[PDB]
Amino acid sequence: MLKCYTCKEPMTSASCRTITRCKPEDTACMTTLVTVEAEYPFNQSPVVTRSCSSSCVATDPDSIGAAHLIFCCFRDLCNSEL
Repeated sequence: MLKCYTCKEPMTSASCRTITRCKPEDTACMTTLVTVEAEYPFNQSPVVTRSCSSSCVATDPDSIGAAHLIFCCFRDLCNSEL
């Protein structure tokens, strides 16, 4: 199945690289790259949240959930970055 480096939940400033198995219907990975930071908890390094997706597309509609950069792919662990 589709495997993407998705962590548990958006809490740790970094170290968000865990091999997670996506759903059978999904065939693409999604990543939210955001350097900006509001208030703690936080760190010197940037923060991102990778999650499974069934349609890799780059578009910033509302971006209310800090969805600035959207990096998606169609390969397991296409990116081994934080």
